Order: sequence, then C-alpha cells, then structure tokens
Amino acid sequence: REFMAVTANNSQLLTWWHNTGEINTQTPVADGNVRQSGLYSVKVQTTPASSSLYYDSFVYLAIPGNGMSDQLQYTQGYNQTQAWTSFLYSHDATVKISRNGSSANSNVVIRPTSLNFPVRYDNQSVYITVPYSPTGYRFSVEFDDDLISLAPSGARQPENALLIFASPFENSSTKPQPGSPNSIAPAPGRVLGLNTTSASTVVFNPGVYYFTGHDHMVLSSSVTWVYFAPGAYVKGAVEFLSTASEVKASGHGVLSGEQYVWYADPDEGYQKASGANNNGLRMWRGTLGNSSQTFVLNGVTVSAPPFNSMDWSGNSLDLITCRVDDYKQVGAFYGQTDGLEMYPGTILQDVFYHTDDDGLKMYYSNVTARNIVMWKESVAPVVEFGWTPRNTENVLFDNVDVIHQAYANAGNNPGIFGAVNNYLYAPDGLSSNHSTGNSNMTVRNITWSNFRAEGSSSALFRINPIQNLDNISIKNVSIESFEPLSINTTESWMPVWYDLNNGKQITVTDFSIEGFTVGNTTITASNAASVGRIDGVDPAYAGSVHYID
Ligand SMILES: OC[C@H]1O[C@H](O[C@H]2[C@H](O)[C@@H](O)[C@@H](OC[C@H]3O[C@@H](O)[C@H](O)[C@@H](O)[C@@H]3O)O[C@@H]2CO)[C@H](O)[C@@H](O)[C@@H]1O
Ligand SMILES: *[C@@H]1O[C@H](CO)[C@@H](O)[C@H](O)[C@H]1NC(C)=O
Ligand SMILES: *[C@@H]1O[C@H](CO)[C@@H](O)[C@H](O)[C@H]1NC(C)=O
Ligand SMILES: *[C@@H]1O[C@H](CO)[C@@H](O)[C@H](O)[C@H]1NC(C)=O
Ligand SMILES: *[C@@H]1O[C@H](CO)[C@@H](O)[C@H](O)[C@H]1NC(C)=O
Ligand SMILES: *[C@@H]1O[C@H](CO)[C@@H](O)[C@H](O)[C@H]1NC(C)=O
Ligand SMILES: *[C@@H]1O[C@H](CO)[C@@H](O)[C@H](O)[C@H]1NC(C)=O
Ligand SMILES: *[C@@H]1O[C@H](CO)[C@@H](O)[C@H](O)[C@H]1NC(C)=O
Ligand SMILES: *[C@@H]1O[C@H](CO)[C@@H](O)[C@H](O)[C@H]1NC(C)=O
Ligand SMILES: *[C@@H]1O[C@H](CO)[C@@H](O)[C@H](O)[C@H]1NC(C)=O
Ligand SMILES: *[C@@H]1O[C@H](CO)[C@@H](O)[C@H](O)[C@H]1NC(C)=O
Ligand SMILES: *[C@@H]1O[C@H](CO)[C@@H](O)[C@H](O)[C@H]1NC(C)=O
Ligand SMILES: *[C@@H]1O[C@H](CO)[C@@H](O)[C@H](O)[C@H]1NC(C)=O
Repeated sequence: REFMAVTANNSQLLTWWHNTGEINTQTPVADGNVRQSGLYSVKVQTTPASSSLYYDSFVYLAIPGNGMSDQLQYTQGYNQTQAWTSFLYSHDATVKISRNGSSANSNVVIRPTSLNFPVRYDNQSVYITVPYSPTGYRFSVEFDDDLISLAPSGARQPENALLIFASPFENSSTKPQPGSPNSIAPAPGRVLGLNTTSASTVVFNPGVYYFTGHDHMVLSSSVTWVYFAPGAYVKGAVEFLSTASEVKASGHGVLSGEQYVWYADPDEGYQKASGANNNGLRMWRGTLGNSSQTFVLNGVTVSAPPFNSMDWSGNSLDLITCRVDDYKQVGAFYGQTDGLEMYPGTILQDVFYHTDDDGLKMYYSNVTARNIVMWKESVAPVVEFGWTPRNTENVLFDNVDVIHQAYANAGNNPGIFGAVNNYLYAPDGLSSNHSTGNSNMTVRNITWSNFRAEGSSSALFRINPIQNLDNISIKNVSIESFEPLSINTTESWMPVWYDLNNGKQITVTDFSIEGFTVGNTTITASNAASVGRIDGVDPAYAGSVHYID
C-alpha cells in the first residue's frame, strides 16, 4: 500500500502526526492544515538501536511573516526558518534525522554543545542518542552545510533550523484523566463558545483547531485548565477570565499565533494596533481579582507570537505568580516577541526561548529560573531589568545557554545582562540622559550563574542603574567569541545615574564577576577592560565592580 506515517504510543515513547500537513514556505496554510517541514524528516526509536521500527515524529515549520508577505517588514529581514518536533519519552531514544535523497552528507553540531549526545552518520541520515532525563531536553541540530552568515554580525547560524523537544510523560497534574469532571472537548476546526462555557477544563485532543486571525481563545471565568494534548495543534491565543486560585495551561500540543498580524489589537478587530499602544495580542493573558492566583504553564509549545508572549491584567501584579516547566517558544520572527513575565515567587525551568526582544525579564522579586536554552535574535538583552526603576530582590537565574545571537548595532540594546533606559523618556531604550532614575529603589541580591553564550556574542553587560544596585553576582559566564568591534554591541558599560527629582546619585554596591571567560581566555581584573571588553564602567562605580579571581 502507499506509504503512511507510523507513530508510537506506548509507555516508553509517544510521537504524533497530522494528516493535514502542508508543505508551504511562502503563504498561509489552510485553516485546518499544519505547516510541515519539507526539508527535515524525523523518526524516533527507543533504544537499543536495532532493525526494529522507527516511529515518525511530525516536524512543524514556522516562517517569518507566517506566510503574510506584507508582514515581513515587521521582522528582522533575514531568510531563516525554524522547524521543530516534539515527542514524549521515558527511556533513552535514538532520533533519526533525514534530509532528501539529494542532500549531501554533512556533519551536525548540537546546541547546547554541553549535551554531548552520541551522534552517528549512516545511510544519508543522522542518528542522535538522546538519554532520558525527567526534565527532558530542548536542542538545536545544525547542519554544517546549512550554515549562513548573518550580516552585519557575521554570526554563523542554520538557515533552516531544526529543534528537538524531548519531554517526559504527562502526570495526572498536567493531563486530564479519562472523562474528567465538568470538562469540554471541542471538535477539530473552528472553536466557538469557550468564552461562555460553564466547563472547568477545556481539552484539545489530537487534531487541528483554529480561531481565526480575528478572534482568540477567551476562556470563561469558570475555566481553570486548558489542555493541549500531544498531537493537538491550536491556532489562537489564550486569555483566562478566571480569577481563581489557579489557572493552568498544560500538555505538549502547540498553541500558534500564526493567523494574527503583528501587533494584532483584540479591541480593534485584530488589526495592527495604532500608535504602538501596547495592546498587541498576548499568547498568554489572565486577569486578577482581589485574591492570589498561580499560573501553571507546563509542556506547551507556543509558536509565532504576534506580540509579547505574556502579560496579566491587574492593579497589583504581586497577586500573581508563575510555575513554568518544559515550555517552548518557537518561530518568533516578529519584533517585541518577549519571553514570559516571571511574577513574584515564580519558578521557571527547562524552557526554550526563540525571541526577538526582552528575553528573561527580571522585573519581580523571589524569582528562580533555571535550565534555559535561548536563541536570541537581533533586539534587546538576554536578561532585562531596565525600562522602569523597581524594588526587586532575591533572584536566581542559573544554567542559561544562549545558543545564538544576531545583533546589528548599539540601537538594538544588545547584551547578555542589560538594563535599558527609562521607557517614559526613552521609549526605544537608548539615551544619553541618565538623570531619570529613582534613588529610593533598589535591586538587591541577584545571582546570574552558569550562563553560556555560544558562537559570537554581544557585551557581557550594558546596565543603566535606573535605581540602586546592591549585591549582584555573576558566577560562571562563558562567551565563545565576540561580535565585531565595529558594530558597537560588545563593549560592556554602566554609566553613572541620577535621581529624576532630587539629583541624588544612584549607587552600585558589590557587583561581582567570577568565572568569566572569553573563548579560551580567563578574564580577570587585569584583562577585563581589554579582552573582556568591559571598558564602560563609570569611574564612580569602578570601585564597586569586583573581579573574584
Ligand atoms: O519599545 C519598543 C522597543 O524599542 C527598542 O527596539 C528598537 C530596536 O532596538 C532598534 O534596533 C529598532 O529596531 C527596528 C526593528 O524593531 C523590531 O522590533 C521590528 O520587528 C523590526 O521590523 C524593526 O526593523 O527600533 C526598535 C524600536 O522600534 C528596544 O530595544 C525594545 O526592547 C523595545 O521593545
Ligand atoms: C495515545 O493513546 C491514547 C490512548 O488511546 C490516546 O488517548 C492518545 O490520544 C494517543 N496519542 C496519540 C498522539 O497517538
Ligand atoms: C534537499 O535538501 C537540501 C538540503 O540538504 C536543500 O538545499 C534542497 O533544496 C532540498 N531539495 C529540494 C529542492 O527539495
Ligand atoms: C539567506 O541569507 C544568507 C545571508 O544571511 C545568504 O548567504 C543565503 O544565500 C540566503 N539564502 C537564500 C535562499 O537567499
Ligand atoms: C464570545 O466570543 C465571540 C467570538 O467567538 C464573540 O463574538 C462574543 O461576543 C463573545 N461573547 C461574550 C458574552 O463576550
Ligand atoms: C475579595 O472580594 C470578594 C468578592 O467581592 C469579597 O467577598 C472578599 O471579602 C474580598 N476580600 C478582601 C480581602 O477584601
Ligand atoms: C519575597 O520574599 C520575602 C521572604 O523571603 C518576602 O518578605 C517579600 O515580601 C517577597 N517579595 C514579594 C514582593 O513577594
Ligand atoms: C538572596 O537570594 C537567594 C537566592 O538567590 C536566597 O536564597 C536568599 O535567601 C536571599 N537573601 C539574601 C539577601 O541572602
Ligand atoms: C556606541 O553606541 C553608544 C550609544 O549610541 C554611543 O554613545 C557610543 O559613542 C558608540 N561608540 C562608538 C563610537 O562606536
Ligand atoms: C533628562 O530627561 C529628563 C526627563 O525628560 C528631563 O527633565 C531633563 O531635563 C533631562 N536632562 C538632560 C540630561 O538633558
Ligand atoms: C562555576 O563552575 C565551576 C566549574 O568549573 C563549579 O565548580 C562551580 O560550582 C560553579 N559555580 C556555581 C555558583 O555554580
Ligand atoms: C526619592 O525620595 C525623595 C524624598 O526622600 C523624593 O524627593 C524623590 O522625589 C524620590 N525620588 C523620585 C521618585 O524621584
Ligand atoms: C584560543 O583561541 C584562539 C582564537 O580562537 C586561537 O587562535 C588559539 O589557538 C586558542 N588557543 C588555545 C589554547 O586553544
């Protein structure tokens, strides 16, 4: 009979397919179709490797503009595409990646490179042995012959990326059990009525679902759980109306904003928002009442966000906290596609971020984020804590691997650790005016540890102390190489700042750097300014920056 995809669904492996897959790299796919990679084929086999059957794993594809050529102007203008595949596993598995029969043999580089998974080449394919880890893995498979240079940084990156998301099975807390109480499971196609349903749980089983580019998934106040099953592909954006103690989005399916134009405004017919009014549609949105709420986000893959990925509505955001795990953001070629907000008390871990704006937004206290892979594009710092002065304390970001960066100039506000200017007076984040800070606020006890920048990188830090800084520690940061000196994105700086109202000088105390390396060179106080390119620390703060050697 004609060849058909064969998927796995057992206790050791789960893969899926879509019968409405569409090979298309230039226009929007049909409402009920799923854009599929025409370059990469992926199959998976639980070890040990044998003549046993390999199971097909659907490879999704995201393209800049999502097929809407008139939206390309809102991207960085590169020609990169991003494909990805997800599967669940509970045992080591071999991932077999194939390219068409006419593709020549090419070695691959897996990022993060620290993974060091066994890789073998045979019969026009690449076999990667992925070990089972309870927190799974999110990595990039880069073919040497597919690498291109991105001007003007010269960054070497895949023209056609391929991401692999191997995740653990879903427990009873992230997967609705059979015939769950007061649940509703919409049929494939156009999804209607969820904004007025009396259901508590919304279940999206395998299949394709879509709102349209002129509607989104507004969930009624009774909905506290939306589940995206592995194999479910939902074109839309989520907004909880529930003010309950917990609102949850889980499952390993996909939530794609590909049908929305950039900056789509939900209050203006979903047309592009007028005058950068900040009302672009978020992929995750909630609204608070007068009681605490926890947003649990687990397993989901968000693709093609039309604007910032997430923001909650409310007068006091101290009432919201997040619990994020095994989550991915892909195909974010548009600008202002920020990572999630990490509200007070947040624990975020095992995440993959493809973003063209603020990545890790350190705006709230008592936050812990760890095990993150980031494909930074061309705008904003990897870590951001500028824009507005804040009282923020007790933050820990650990094990963050920025596998790629493609900045172009100083105006992009580049840098691993950054704090741009005051948005009220410098909306684009860059200005020589350093007198709009707040001397009554302080960012204290911050730890950024085990950060790694693969390939060419922007500056270690470009921080405007818009409020006082105290006890900020950088421990173990490796930069493979720096972007060209010429583009002004690699020199680190920290200019002296003053209070907006009384002119008091903003203070910086105990800002330490330990375990900083550039390529094969260890950075110390001796070569920090030269090899480390840390030549912009204001003399008033120089005595507060300590190199622990
Ligand atoms: O507050 C908005 C935004 O301001 C800054 O972004 C600026 C960039 O740093 C500049 O390089 C330049 O980039 C233009 C570029 O913006 C993309 O977002 C867009 O997708 C693309 O089509 C366009 O060519 O201008 C922007 C401001 O417009 C700041 O760095 C951001 O963090 C901030 O979100
Ligand atoms: C796997 O099998 C279970 C049990 O029948 C089913 O609920 C689920 O939808 C299947 N998943 C896929 C993607 O095959
Ligand atoms: C086959 O794969 C190569 C990359 O290995 C790609 O450049 C080529 O376009 C593909 N062939 C076609 C046109 O399908
Ligand atoms: C994509 O852009 C790169 C430079 O960034 C260029 O070398 C490559 O040829 C381009 N590919 C196509 C199909 O134009
Ligand atoms: C529910 O959403 C639909 C769009 O699907 C909208 O037309 C309708 O007005 C909404 N109902 C309410 C009560 O808001
Ligand atoms: C929160 O609002 C509810 C309903 O309006 C009310 O019953 C409750 O007393 C409020 N809680 C507080 C702390 O005021
Ligand atoms: C952070 O945690 C501390 C306790 O360690 C608490 O006192 C403080 O209020 C918390 N900050 C916020 C805004 O939640
Ligand atoms: C500082 O932050 C750490 C976590 O990074 C936390 O354990 C500790 O209690 C905080 N308090 C201080 C200032 O020591
Ligand atoms: C780098 O960019 C900053 C901000 O625009 C500017 O002040 C500085 O002079 C630039 N350095 C040069 C001359 O490359
Ligand atoms: C800096 O900006 C503030 C806010 O607009 C303004 O009041 C002040 O005069 C400016 N001073 C400088 C550095 O020119
Ligand atoms: C920094 O890296 C070294 C390995 O070279 C490790 O021993 C140390 O624990 C790391 N520091 C932190 C805070 O993780
Ligand atoms: C900081 O506090 C002083 C009073 O202690 C006040 O005059 C000043 O305006 C405050 N900083 C701000 C918000 O500009
Ligand atoms: C260190 O890196 C530089 C630049 O990549 C290279 O030229 C040099 O050979 C390297 N030295 C060592 C010890 O590997």
